[PDB]
Amino acid sequence: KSAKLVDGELLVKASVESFGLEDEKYWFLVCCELSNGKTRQLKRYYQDFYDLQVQLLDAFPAEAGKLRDAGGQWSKRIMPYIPGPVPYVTNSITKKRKEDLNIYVADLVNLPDYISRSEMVHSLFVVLNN
Repeated sequence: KSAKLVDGELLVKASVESFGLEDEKYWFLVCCELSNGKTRQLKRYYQDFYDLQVQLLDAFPAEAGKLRDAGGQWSKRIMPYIPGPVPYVTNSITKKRKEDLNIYVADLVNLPDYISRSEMVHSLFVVLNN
């Protein structure tokens, strides 16, 4: 099964700003722009993003290169993949991590399908009981 589309506030752009130091722990700043000029900022963990991708692979199997279209319709079966977890992320690695996040999230909004406004991805650009 896949996520249900929300007929409310859909996003048009998704990109990650940067990361900061929080009580020793590492946090990331996720930003996004709407068609109405709306913007939200929420902090999360690296695991949150990983869990989102795992659900996307199953949610949209076609985009992950699993099934073949009917024949007449032609769409690129592209899906966001994780560069793999790291035991001891270095300074250089930390920089690339924050950058990849901006590309991974931005890719969702730049999808040829309705995945951009997907409920799974949209849940990332929102304040959870904050």
